[PDB]
Amino acid sequence: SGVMVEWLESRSFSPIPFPPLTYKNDTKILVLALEDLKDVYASKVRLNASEREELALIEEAYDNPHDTLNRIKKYLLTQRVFKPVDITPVYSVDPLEKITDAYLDQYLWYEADQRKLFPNWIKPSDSEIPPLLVYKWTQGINNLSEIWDVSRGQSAVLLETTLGEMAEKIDFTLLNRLLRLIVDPNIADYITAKNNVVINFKDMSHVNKYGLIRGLKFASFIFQYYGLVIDLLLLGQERATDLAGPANNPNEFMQFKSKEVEKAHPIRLYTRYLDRIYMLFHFEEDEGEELTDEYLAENPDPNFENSIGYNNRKCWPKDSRMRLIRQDVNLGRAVFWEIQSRVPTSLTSIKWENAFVSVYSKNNPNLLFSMCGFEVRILPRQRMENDEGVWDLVDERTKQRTAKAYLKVSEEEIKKFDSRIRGILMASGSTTFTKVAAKWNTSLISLFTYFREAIVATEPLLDILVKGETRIQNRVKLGLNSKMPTRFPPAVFYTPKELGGLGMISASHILIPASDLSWSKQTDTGITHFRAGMTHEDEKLIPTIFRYITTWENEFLDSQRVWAEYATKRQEAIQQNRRLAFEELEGSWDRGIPRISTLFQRDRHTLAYDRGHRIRREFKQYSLERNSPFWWTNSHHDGKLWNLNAYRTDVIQALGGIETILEHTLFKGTGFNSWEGLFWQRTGLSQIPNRRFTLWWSPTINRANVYVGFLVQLDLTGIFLHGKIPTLKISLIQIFRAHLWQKIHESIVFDICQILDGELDVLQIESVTKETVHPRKSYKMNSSAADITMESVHEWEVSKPSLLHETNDSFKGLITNKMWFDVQLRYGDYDSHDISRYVRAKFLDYTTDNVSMYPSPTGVMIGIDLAYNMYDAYGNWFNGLKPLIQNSMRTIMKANPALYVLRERIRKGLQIYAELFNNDIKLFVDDTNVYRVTVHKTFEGNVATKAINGCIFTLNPKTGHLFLKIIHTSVWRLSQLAKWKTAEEVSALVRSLPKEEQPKQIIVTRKAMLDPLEVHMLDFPNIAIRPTENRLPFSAAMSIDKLSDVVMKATEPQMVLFNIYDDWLDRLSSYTAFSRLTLLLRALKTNEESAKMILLSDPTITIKSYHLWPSFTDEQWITIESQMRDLILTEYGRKYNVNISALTQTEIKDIILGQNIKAPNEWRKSAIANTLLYLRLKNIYVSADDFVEEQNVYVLPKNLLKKFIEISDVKIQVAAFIYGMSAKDHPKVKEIKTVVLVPQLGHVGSVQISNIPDIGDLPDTEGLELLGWIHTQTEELKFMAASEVATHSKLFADKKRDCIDISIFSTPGSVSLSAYNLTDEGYQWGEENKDIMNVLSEGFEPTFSTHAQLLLSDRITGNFIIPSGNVWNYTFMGTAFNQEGDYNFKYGIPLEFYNEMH
Amino acid sequence: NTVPFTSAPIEVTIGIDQYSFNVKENQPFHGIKDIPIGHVHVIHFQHADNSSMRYGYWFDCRMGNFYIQYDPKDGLYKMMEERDGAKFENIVHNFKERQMMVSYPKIDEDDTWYNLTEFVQMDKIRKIVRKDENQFSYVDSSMTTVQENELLEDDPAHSLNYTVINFKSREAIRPGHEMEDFLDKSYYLNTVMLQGIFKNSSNYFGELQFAFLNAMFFGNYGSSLQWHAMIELICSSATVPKHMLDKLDEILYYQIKTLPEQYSDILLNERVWNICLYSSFQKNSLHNTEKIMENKYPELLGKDDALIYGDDEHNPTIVGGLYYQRP
Repeated sequence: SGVMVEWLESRSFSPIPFPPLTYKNDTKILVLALEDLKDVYASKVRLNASEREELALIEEAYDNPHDTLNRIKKYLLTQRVFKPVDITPVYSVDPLEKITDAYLDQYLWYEADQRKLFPNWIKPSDSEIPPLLVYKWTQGINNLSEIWDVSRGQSAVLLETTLGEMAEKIDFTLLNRLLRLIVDPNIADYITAKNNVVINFKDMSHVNKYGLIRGLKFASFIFQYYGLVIDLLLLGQERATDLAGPANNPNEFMQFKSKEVEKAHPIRLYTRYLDRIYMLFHFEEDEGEELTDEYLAENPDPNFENSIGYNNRKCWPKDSRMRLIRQDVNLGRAVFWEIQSRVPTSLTSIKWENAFVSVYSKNNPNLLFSMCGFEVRILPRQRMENDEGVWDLVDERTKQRTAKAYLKVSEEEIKKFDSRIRGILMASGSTTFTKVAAKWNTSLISLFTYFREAIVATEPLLDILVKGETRIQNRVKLGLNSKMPTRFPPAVFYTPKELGGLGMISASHILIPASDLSWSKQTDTGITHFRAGMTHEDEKLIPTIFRYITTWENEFLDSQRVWAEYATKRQEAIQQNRRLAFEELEGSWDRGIPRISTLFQRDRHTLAYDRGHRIRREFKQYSLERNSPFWWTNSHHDGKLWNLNAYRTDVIQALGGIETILEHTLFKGTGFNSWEGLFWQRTGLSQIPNRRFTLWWSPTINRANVYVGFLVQLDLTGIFLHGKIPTLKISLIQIFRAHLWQKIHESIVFDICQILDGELDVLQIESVTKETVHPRKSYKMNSSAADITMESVHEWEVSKPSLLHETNDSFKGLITNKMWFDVQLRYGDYDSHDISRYVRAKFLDYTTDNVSMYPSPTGVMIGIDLAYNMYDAYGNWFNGLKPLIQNSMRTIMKANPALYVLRERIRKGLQIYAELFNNDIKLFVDDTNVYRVTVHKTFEGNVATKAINGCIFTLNPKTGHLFLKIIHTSVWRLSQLAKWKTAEEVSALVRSLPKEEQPKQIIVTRKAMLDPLEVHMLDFPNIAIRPTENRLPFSAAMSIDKLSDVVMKATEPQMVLFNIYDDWLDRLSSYTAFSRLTLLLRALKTNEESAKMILLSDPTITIKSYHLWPSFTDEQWITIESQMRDLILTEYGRKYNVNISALTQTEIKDIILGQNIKAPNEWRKSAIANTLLYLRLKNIYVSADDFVEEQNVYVLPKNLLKKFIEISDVKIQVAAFIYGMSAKDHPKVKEIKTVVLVPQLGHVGSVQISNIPDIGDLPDTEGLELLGWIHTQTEELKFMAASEVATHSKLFADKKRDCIDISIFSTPGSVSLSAYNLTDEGYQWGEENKDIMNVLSEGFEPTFSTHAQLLLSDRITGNFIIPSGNVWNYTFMGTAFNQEGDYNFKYGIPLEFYNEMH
Repeated sequence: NTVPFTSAPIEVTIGIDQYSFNVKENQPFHGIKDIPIGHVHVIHFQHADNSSMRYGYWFDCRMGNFYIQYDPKDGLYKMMEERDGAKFENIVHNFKERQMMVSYPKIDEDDTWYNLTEFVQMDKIRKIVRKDENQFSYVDSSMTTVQENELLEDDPAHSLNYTVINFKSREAIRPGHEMEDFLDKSYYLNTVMLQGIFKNSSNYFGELQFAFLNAMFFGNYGSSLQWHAMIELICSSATVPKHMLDKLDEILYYQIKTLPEQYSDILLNERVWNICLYSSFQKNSLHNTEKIMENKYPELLGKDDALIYGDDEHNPTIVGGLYYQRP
């Protein structure tokens, strides 16, 4: 109890206060707490009621932060009785209670961290992920002075044991006294009170009289603080103080202040993770022998048995595990017996059974320990008298390797992994194949990302991986067929999900057979094939996870490098009065631990306040039923620590690429030629149901190579079934329903006959006879007959037989009066789908067939593979027949209506621009701007919206017309009602056109329009409604002022119609006209402002009342067009950081692979650019902070800001003065009644500003209290820049001092405000400094500014006084300007920066 | 009552109502007896061969004496009616008397087949499946529906004449009520379908139940479609007769309960089930069905694995705004 008091006194510890009413960080602490709480629900889609209820409660809290804090502190202050806690060990605590608990947890950890309550040796720590801790600890041992020497008979000892039942035996009166030392006692009382509650195991309800409930959100804090008591008992006050270092200046983990104190004590090193203590002792020979004797006294070993029951590390070979020399063994127990004695059985239970003591000595060259699931063996380089998972331990003094650390995965963690896997197979179902593979992948990745190089060295874990992978595959195979396959194509398992594969990741030797690498393509010219050829093993191998994860050592070495680099870069930026820029570090973005990327994330500022986050995450196991396997890293704090995207690419390549992979699937049967990816909370965690998966892969699964001995033919079809594969037979029965097989055959035969009738004269055909054939003939797969018989004006001279695309058949040898056609259908598999080889074999077999009766010897057999959508023909040919059939077959395959049905049916089973300028009159409909709003997010968040006019944008792409219907505001479950209104209007337009002009297609930019518009267009069956893939920038139509103006003014519903093209068709073709138009529009989307500079920038070349665009020349058009053309991509370069690359266009695709970096005076253009600065008003961000009645909010009114930015500039700062008089009955409240434009000098960095204005003459100047100045800037910062500060002294240090700085940030599209309250120390510093032009200057410090409450209203208007002269801007008249002038004033209208005179 | 089998030529799995059993090749199986008289029944076949579709016969014992006989020419078992009672009345007892005939069981606690067929009527069946010569109805896995055939002779008896349901059609949508009728399907349900076609709730339910059973037993595409459509229609209607609503949850519950696991991803329609259960007007009226579905088919409904690797249409378009925030 008092070991803690002496320690806290020695540390001069400052107890944590009850959270103040105006606690600085309250809103941050609260949001972190609540975000933790929400996170459980982030993944899941449908929440049941308790989940659904709890979320409602969080959102309330978050919605009213101020009231919650009140709400919360009341409980901490007063609430000492609490609801029961359910357990299952996982504990469920009442949700309303949790919020207070979580707030409490975040507040304590932040405050304790600030106050250095927990010494460097306590772990887990926010400083490092566990594998990095294990690295640090092994290095730290390496660097102890003279540690590995054994010249003089010295020993080193590493004791590792558990503090048994530490949590379970906590006593509450003790705990309360203990908490009171470090915290407010209203808080100490809540915490212990909160542990004393009823625990409901489902039936029993029992009271928790003692012991810590690890489910409580702040239990982690108790546990570590209570641990510290035990650390102190183990270490004693002095050694603890040596390790920790002085309170004013403390000691980094395992660092000492001087070599002398390091050697001052037997205990060189100490760490606790959390329940587990590690202690490293050094002994000289007597110090050891001496200690062994004291121990051997109380526990003498007459017969030398102390070796039996001495825990050892069995996972190392017998030579590399500790050698049981009697002396070393005895020393081990002695350190244990000494240590054990220092801790009361009340505080914990320490037992020999759960401890491992490793001794390094002249007889033991290996130091062993186990930490965070790694087993570690250190062998010093001297004693080296086995290449896997090795860390080189480098001596910091000598810069040389002095030892090696060897790693393995612990047996206990290998079993955990094996159980996870067995559990996947074990889990109940009925589980989809994809689900099983996902579970496997998660287990695998979880293991690999954590253990990394340790896995390679651990052979039993390697074997378990391999068994596991096989088991996973084998469950999929059993699901597919009761019978186990002879062979199974790895493609089905390892093909990624995007291509319909299970997406398994491999840790095995999986050989891809060469027979699985073949694919084919049908072209207009012919059928063409690929077969594999020669390769080295490992072109034949499914890629494995091993090589895709950087080793911990490499990560750590590289982290040391890059973080040192950043420090250096940080050094210099400061030296040049600059803030360090992202790009400067780009290319170290994804390196380091934490990642360098963490420095530039947005939430960076708030994450600063998240302390205890590593321990917090580890403790979720107690309060959440299902948790992440990545509990050991946090992406917010750490960044992303692995990237496996490469694996996906490499697997696809290893399997033969997209074309080879899809050959195994039914993809070709869809009729699609090209692949582009469209199978079907924001995100998709979607999984393929087995029915679809099995159909997709059927060609490769349902074949003779995979399954034998059970071949049958499916009734009413030519399909063969190679086994009882679940759901496949029905899938195919459905696809061929209504006798489709039979009908396809008949329909194709009919098409052939019709074409032949057209060619009677030209080919000398006397007659074409359609034979009538047995009903089931289409699917007799062993015999056939003629379908069409043909006859002859006179005679035909015919080739011996050759295939439909063989090219010099010669017709001499033969003659006959009669030709026939046989149409054969087949349904192929991966093993067989060579229609060419198939028709030849069939033709040759059947014509010499003594059961197939054909009329003549001459004939042609045509073959279609229904599964693969391929065709070919074989037989005798006469002049001009072959080209007819070729063209014919080519047309029938595309158009035939029966085949179309087969394809549609197949696509349903699977759950699956040049045109635009053709004759068909087609329309585009965009409704993006139909119902549109403006937004007023309060600091709090009941976020209203106001509805402003909108437009239906309907356009004829070919011909450029525009029917704009203005959706007046009157008209208004609202956004949905938008769709139905649009559909109604479009259908009404269409009714008005007569059928000549009615569109044959309407294209909707947005998918949600499809249903409303079909429904409204039922009366127009001939009009297709088609959605699109493209992203089309019509939404940007309201960046066109003529348009925006008509809608916005508009006072009623109207149809106003234009020609967006503007006569370009005059010269230009429609295709192109679009292309400009798209260009014009995408740009505006990108920068409303950058774009419009390009068209008001040369006023003389100008726009007639008729058109929406300047009346440009054609070249400059070619120039204007030229500039934008890059810009789309710049926005691409800037946002994605890609400089230049292959010329692939960007209308439809966001991104693709790099990353090579290949290949090695009337301006007064401004006065334009400042024309367009009202744009920047569309979005205002006012910086905000928690209200206080005592600290007070200033208010600004609209017009004042409206002009101010109106008269502002785009690059150069501008400033003024604000006059405020408190509202009556509102002493706290302040209004910005007047702004005073004053003569000034402005710089991008800085400004020179005239002195406080005398309002004294100018009228009505009366009753007004100055509050301050307000200024613009082009760099956002969170603080007043050095220049701002300099200008703050300069006019407030006296007399008033107090007046605020309002800084405005102008960046295209938005304006961002902030107000700061200057400190005196600021006040002093500037007064030291004049003529500042930089944001950062030596001695400049941000702390000086404080926040002052700010607001913004429509509710008022203010008055502006200009200088009596009317001149305020002296940038171009620097010499005229005197900063110390006396100047007079008048009520007036201000003037823009670039008013003509300035 | 009894259904004799003249022989069992080929190895086949035989189902009657919710029960199934196998017969080996030329095992002496001469039929089923002690069939409860009250119900429509179905007897269905799948050959162990695997060449065959699922096929079967719906019948009513009261309308005739029915027997099964294998047809080698066709290669399947066929139902037939023995017009002469004495001759038929003769065949059993040689088979009952010589045993060789298996007994339909005596009912489980749940009274299951009745719950599945409570509204199904054979005379309605016979108008859906039109083969006027016979008193029993043959259905198999491949049969399309009249709706599908129209929206594209074959034997008209090989088409299922279910009532045509199409949610974007003139019949469903009144001109001048396009949005209203599409978002709330009550007009289509109540006026067009219940008042106009079925005439009764019981008729609507009967078709729905028949469609489900054909979907389950035969894995018939059109049937599954119809079943789901008939469910969707009710759930997507804001106004439904109260007695129908009460009834529906029970109807669906038994169907889902009786569904064996293997036929689930074949039958069930992800979209429709998630709509009806979680966003439809009548979602609350399906308490029991929701519970069983969540238990039997959680994956279909979204119940729970990590990211390995590493819109706004339903919101207004934002012109511009006023925002209070940190940075």
